[PDB]
Amino acid sequence: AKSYSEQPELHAKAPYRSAMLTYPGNLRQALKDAMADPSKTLMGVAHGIPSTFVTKVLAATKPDFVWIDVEHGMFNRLELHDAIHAAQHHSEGRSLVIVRVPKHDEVSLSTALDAGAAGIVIPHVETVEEVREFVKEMYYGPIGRRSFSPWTFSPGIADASLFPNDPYNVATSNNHVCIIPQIESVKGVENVDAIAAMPEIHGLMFGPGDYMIDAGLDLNGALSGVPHPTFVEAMTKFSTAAQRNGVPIFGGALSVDMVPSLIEQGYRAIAVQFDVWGLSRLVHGSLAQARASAKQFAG
Amino acid sequence: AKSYSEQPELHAKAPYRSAMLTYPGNLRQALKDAMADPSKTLMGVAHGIPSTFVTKVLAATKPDFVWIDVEHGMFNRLELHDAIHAAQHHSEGRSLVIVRVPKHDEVSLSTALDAGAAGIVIPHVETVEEVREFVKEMYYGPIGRRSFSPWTFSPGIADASLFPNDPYNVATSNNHVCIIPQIESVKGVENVDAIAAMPEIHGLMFGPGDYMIDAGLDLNGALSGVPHPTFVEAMTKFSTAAQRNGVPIFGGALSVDMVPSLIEQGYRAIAVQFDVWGLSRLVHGSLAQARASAKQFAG
Amino acid sequence: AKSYSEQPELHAKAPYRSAMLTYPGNLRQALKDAMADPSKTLMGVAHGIPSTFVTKVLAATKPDFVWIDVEHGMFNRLELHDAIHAAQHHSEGRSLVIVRVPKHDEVSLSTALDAGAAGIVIPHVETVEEVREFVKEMYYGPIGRRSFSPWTFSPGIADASLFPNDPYNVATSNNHVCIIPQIESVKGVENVDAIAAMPEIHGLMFGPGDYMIDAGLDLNGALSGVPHPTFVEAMTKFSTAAQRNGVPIFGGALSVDMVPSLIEQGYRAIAVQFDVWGLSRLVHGSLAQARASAKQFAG
Amino acid sequence: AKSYSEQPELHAKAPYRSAMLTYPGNLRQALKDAMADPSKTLMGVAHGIPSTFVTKVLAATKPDFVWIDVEHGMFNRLELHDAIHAAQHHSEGRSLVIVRVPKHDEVSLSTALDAGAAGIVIPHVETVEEVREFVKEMYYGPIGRRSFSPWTFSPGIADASLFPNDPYNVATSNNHVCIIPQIESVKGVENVDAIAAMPEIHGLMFGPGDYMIDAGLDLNGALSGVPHPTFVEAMTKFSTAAQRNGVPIFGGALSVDMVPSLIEQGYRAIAVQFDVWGLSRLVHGSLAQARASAKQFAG
Amino acid sequence: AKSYSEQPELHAKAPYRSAMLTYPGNLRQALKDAMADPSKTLMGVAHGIPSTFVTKVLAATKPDFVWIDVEHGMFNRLELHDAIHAAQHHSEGRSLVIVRVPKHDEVSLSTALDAGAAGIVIPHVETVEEVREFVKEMYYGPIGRRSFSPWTFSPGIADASLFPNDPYNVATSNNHVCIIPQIESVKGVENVDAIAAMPEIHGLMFGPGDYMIDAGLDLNGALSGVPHPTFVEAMTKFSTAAQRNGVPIFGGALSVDMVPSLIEQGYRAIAVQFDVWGLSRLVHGSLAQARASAKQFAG
Amino acid sequence: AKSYSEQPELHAKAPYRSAMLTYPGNLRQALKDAMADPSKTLMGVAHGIPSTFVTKVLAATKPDFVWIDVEHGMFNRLELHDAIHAAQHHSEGRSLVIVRVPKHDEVSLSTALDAGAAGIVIPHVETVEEVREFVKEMYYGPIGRRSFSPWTFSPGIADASLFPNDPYNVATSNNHVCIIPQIESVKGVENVDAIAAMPEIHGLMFGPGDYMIDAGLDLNGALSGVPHPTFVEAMTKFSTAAQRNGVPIFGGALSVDMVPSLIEQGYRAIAVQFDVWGLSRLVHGSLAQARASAKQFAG
Ligand SMILES: [Mg+2]
Ligand SMILES: [Mg+2]
Ligand SMILES: [Mg+2]
Ligand SMILES: [Mg+2]
Ligand SMILES: [Mg+2]
Ligand SMILES: [Mg+2]
Repeated sequence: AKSYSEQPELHAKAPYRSAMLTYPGNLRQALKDAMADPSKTLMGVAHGIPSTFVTKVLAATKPDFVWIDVEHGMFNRLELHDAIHAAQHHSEGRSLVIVRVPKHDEVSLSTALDAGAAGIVIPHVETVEEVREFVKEMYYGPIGRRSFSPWTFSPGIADASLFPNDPYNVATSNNHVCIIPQIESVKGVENVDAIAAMPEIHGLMFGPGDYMIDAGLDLNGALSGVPHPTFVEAMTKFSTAAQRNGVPIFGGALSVDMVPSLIEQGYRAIAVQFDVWGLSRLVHGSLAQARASAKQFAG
Repeated sequence: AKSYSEQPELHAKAPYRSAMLTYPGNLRQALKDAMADPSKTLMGVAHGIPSTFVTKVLAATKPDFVWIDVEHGMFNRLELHDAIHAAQHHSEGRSLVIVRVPKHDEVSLSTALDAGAAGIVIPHVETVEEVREFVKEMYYGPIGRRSFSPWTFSPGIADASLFPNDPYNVATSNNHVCIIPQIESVKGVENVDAIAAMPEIHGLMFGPGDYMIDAGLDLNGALSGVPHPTFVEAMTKFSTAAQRNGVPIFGGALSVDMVPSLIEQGYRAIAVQFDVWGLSRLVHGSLAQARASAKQFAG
Repeated sequence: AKSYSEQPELHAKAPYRSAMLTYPGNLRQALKDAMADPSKTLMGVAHGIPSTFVTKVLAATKPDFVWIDVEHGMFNRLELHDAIHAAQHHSEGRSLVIVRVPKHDEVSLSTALDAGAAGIVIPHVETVEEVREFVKEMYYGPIGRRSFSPWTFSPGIADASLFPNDPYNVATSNNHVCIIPQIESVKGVENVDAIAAMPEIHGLMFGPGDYMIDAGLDLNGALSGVPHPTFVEAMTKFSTAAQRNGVPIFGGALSVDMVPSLIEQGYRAIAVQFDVWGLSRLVHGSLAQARASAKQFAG
Repeated sequence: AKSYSEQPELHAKAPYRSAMLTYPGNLRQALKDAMADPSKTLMGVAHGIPSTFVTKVLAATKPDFVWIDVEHGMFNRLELHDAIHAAQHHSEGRSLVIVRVPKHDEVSLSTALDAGAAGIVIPHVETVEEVREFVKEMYYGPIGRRSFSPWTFSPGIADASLFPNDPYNVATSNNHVCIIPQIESVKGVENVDAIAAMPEIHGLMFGPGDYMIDAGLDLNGALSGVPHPTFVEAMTKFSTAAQRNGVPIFGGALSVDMVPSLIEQGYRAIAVQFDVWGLSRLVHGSLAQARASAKQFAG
Repeated sequence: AKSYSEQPELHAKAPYRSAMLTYPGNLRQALKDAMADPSKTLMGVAHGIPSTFVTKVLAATKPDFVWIDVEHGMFNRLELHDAIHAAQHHSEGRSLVIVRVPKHDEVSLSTALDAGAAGIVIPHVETVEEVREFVKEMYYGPIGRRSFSPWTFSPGIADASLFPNDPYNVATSNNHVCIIPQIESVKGVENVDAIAAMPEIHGLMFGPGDYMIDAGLDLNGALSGVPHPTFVEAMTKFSTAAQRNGVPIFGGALSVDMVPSLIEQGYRAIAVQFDVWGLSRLVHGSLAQARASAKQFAG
Repeated sequence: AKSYSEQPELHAKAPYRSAMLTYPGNLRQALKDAMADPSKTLMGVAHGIPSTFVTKVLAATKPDFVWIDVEHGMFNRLELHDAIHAAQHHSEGRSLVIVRVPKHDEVSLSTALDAGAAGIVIPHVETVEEVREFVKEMYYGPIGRRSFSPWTFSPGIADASLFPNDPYNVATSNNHVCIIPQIESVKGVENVDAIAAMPEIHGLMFGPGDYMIDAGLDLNGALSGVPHPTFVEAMTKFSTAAQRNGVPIFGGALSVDMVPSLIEQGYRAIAVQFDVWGLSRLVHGSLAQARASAKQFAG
């Protein structure tokens, strides 16, 4: 009368999980659902601390996704695999996993996919050809030429799929996994109309920092506020291209109160906290407040 | 004209660091200084995530101390050693290290000391004898019988000390290192007057959670607020014992605005943030706010 | 019409899982249910390979339990914690975790419990006092004095329990966790009547190997088969003591066809495969058969 | 009269080991010997579990080779190095090491070679040019341009070689190491005659799974058994090409009783067990049998 | 009167350290200073043992630089990051870090730079184009297109720089970091005049071993001493090219007494000890001497 | 005509290795042989760097033993196990392993033994009772009550022994393993006659550093050389006790030229190099010499 199965209120709500949590959840559908109803915009967390223990703490807060950065995050291969597994298992399927991979590292990519990542963000995209190279490695034939791993499952033992006669989860992979090009250079912005129009993509992300450096704009240099006009134009071209092609934007929110504006701009997947900067600011701020409040005891 | 040495404003302020950051900073003096001037109460951070990368992020915020929990933190031996080194090196000596060790684990204790911990918190202390067993293992003769490690330094190469003719840093260790008993049981509270009076101790900490469980008090059970009277009496006996013997209290601040009251109560070392709970609450709260702000787009 | 939630046949059957998989499943009830209906005798796997990847492979086969050996298994602290989490999460709660700990290692014990182990096997038990020392460390007051860890959960975020007003999962821990003394010495057998009668225990295990060595019996020395009479008497005294006190026996099955006999003897938790020996024999046997079948091509 | 040296029956039979076990054994000769006498066909084990402890267990069963999969196995760099060392040292040279590397990862390749791998399997080979890129990186001049590592040996201390005046083991490497292209795509099969004819190769392997996906064939879709004709033709073209050029085939045996047929088909290196699937099936099968045998106790 | 700050003699002399030790020290200036005054030639140590503990021991000896070999050293990604941090922090900024990376591995390169490496050595350089590919990845725009990592610092908390209005340390990176092509092939030597003349480079290194193999010269084959004339000519062409273009040479000293000659030849960064070979020879030599001295006790 | 088996000069000389290198070599006999012929005094290396890669480098120099310090060396459990395996396997049985364990850590002890350590050094021994507690845990019945591990071998597959009908290697363990008390306190010296007379011990070691601290003697305080008389007396009492009871002394040689004198004093196992201090001094010395030789180029 009190077992877990008899207490529905305790059950996990994981609308997009696969039959097995070692496989990617359906980010493809999650994005389509957020486009249809923006109140369902995915709210997630950026994960750059190379610690599966941290992934577990993040997963327990039940974010819509955990965005793991392998381009700049110091994750070893096995640890990346374990972090992806931990995100999906410790959130019991509620947290989809998106991984930003190094632009030319095939091993990081296959590791992320084999472990269950539902989305791949490609940095520094400037051509449609660069994106198609990822399509080839990310999807099984007939879509691409992704290599099938034998170690991810066990025939007749651990091979469940949401799809019919899909013992190898090829359908799961080709139907759930998403590709998200990241535009973060002058050349990328100049060719964004073509990239945004690719039938193969499921999202678009901008890299303000790298863009500003490449554009020769003083990053964090708004004298009297107001971003540089060149940046404004770049973001306008980028966002309009995504919107016209029905592509949701992926991005981060410097402050959570920016969310409504981002949604109005077309963002449907927003990282609302970043583990490294978030923890740093939380601790630094608490220390500052504490010391300040102790000054009254001087003398 | 612009090297680091020529830019004093960039130099680290590490009032208590030892000659080498592989050795403990002077927590003994830091505590005495905070007692003399409570505006100098040490503000630190509790560290339970077993990741040296996290220690580095915490150390960069320059807390007065990093409190590493080995009683319940999943740190392996080498990783504990590396975390202690990282706390002191990445804060360039500004962050002293305090380690709460498992009550009967000699290896955790020697590892913490050999790596440079300046303070040891002993859990579940109930007798003066239990504390004296730690004195024996924590200090070199004539104070105790701590074993001298040969691998922590290199004779004539890396053996600097703040003390005269102290090539083995025996003086550094015996003069800088502190012992902090933690009172967290009914029997501990009943014998706190004796424990607080020990000439060997340098601080006292209370464990509210374990105490409440041991006392049969409903942890987190304040119907209309107001803590249980049995707990109030326990804290009064504990704090009065510490105060009368000139022993500073070590503790945590549930909310940073509690700091002034804690200082008034005799706390001179306060953990103002906890990595696990802090990160969890930060992310969970941001997610909640984000989703709430997206509801306006429903339909 | 095809999401996971809409495909009940794919849902995990985890009769004893807790509200959160970071907490122990109800082994206490599982054992009582197996005693009531022996067809429900728990069939599990012994895990001595210190690799969480292996734990994941074992968990995917959905054993009733994964028995992790820390007395002789080379698991580091963090890796033990991760293996316990992996067993429960990758089996989605179907696999309870039992850990045999080193007889005097408090850190191994607290690590196993804090990570979610539902059963603790104590090696070389010879006195009721030795068992009561484990009761003190394994259960929270009023039963024992186990220390409460703050890092295992997150207040108001990740603290679900199957029990009412149990935000700290103290009820979960004290109601789900089991103690299993292991009898494996001459003195242990001589005092088994007293050990078996302890109200605090939930199972009993025998250690044939250590017993035989201690008894001076030629381990693996059955000339014409037929175990030594001294061993037979020892097992009879052991099994009769367990049976008369209503204590289920925990043990291993050298060959799976021994299961019926073991159940008839009172075993209600049986390890039917061992990862190290199982993998070794599987590979060695396949190699032998392969080479033998190739001999026909000689010349 | 009883030391190891005085007990020849206990000595290791390692026909192809190098002077030092940190260097590759002579797989080149082992393959030639198996071609001359098929009863000597190499029987090995596939290793996909990223654990050196597992490598040690596998090595102790004395397989003719351990096939480590780095294309899909989650081995970190140092762990790959350690696994290769463990395979050769724990089998005392009896187990040669073959590594399937990611197709474009130079670091995985140099790590595998520097650690002592005697064979490299190249996945998804479709052109002779792709194979020649591996020849360049796998062999020292004059054969290729492989970079010489200084850290693998110690001049005048640990630099033994089976070859004369070969202090750097350049001869060992160029004479012992083998290249094995893996054909697993429609284009690969279409160009197999050319690949099989390369004077540089020492073996050929087929990838049925990837081939079937690429060919649009229902993997595991034999309605009434009988593989797809397109697959049969592909295997016939592949095997005939290998046979006509005197190239031994490398492959796996779904069941050990397939060995004779595989040898008749030209296989001279067969993986007769796979650690991940083998352990999974062993445990799952034992659990099933155990539970089934317990049903008689229901009620 | 005796704190660290009051004991200047104990302070670290780190002429080239950055504002934060997580950022590269100024190797660019160190090299220019050594060119101006060769008595300041950088004396460092080569590090091939994949252990951060070893890095710490090496850093404590205060070398002018620690040269980490990732081309052939078995460093995992996170461990490489930690070794670079340890070299700079445990030497308190006195030891600059130079990393030789695999020629085509972008992740090794970004990891080395993000962790604080001040110099990158590129192996097997044969064309100016190969070097310019590294310039693109090593420096931020306008010099290159290096991607900016968000996880290396914390805005407003840990972002100090020696340069004005340089919150992102872009100036630090572009002004401190050096590129050192390594010439170690016949084609490399044939094109050394062009490589040496590149305005983008800051040093040149020769690879005698790889060169000799590529040139078909008997490495370690000086019958009556005297290196092969082809090698002499190669080194002459190499050194003259470096000297005429004002490029300092980077190299190793087989024996420390070679230093004066190397400086006369234009070397300004010399690795005077190698951890693997150094430790090996030290131990092997001590063992030999010890056993030899014990022979007098025979009988 | 050139295989390894056909080149006896390349074969390993391992007089004391067991049938399997996962088991302890015969240190018991090695010590007896050194006592009979002191020219055979064991020359080994002390290993305090927690890196199995380092163990491999040390093992390749073929020391008579590798002395691993777990009392003060930061070895994790699995890493200790791997280091012990590496020492014996990479020296192909020539290097026996001695481990100094923490005085009260049962897990360190069982790990060291289960991995193959042939000798255990017990620190801070002061009573015969302390030594007998180790005898109980180190040897199987009838000698002690050491627990038998099932994971160290594989029945019928990997269970070879030098002894007859010893499938569990109980004879190997009880006949090869040695106990070495370490005397390093005033009380230890005062009771050395009794400790030295124990029939159970196989060696004796002194701890000069800890002794001097405990005795209140200025460690490294020989004004005009000449050790303190109290120390001289202590060493005389210690050495005479060992000699009269036929117990060989275990110790270290500050400089290799001390070996003859140590042998004359009764030492039969001498650590002639220490990895941490050895590497530190080698590098520091090379740096000093290099910089000194560069001074001539100043100006
Ligand atoms: Mg970017
Ligand atoms: Mg507590
Ligand atoms: Mg036992
Ligand atoms: Mg394939
Ligand atoms: Mg080279
Ligand atoms: Mg000592």
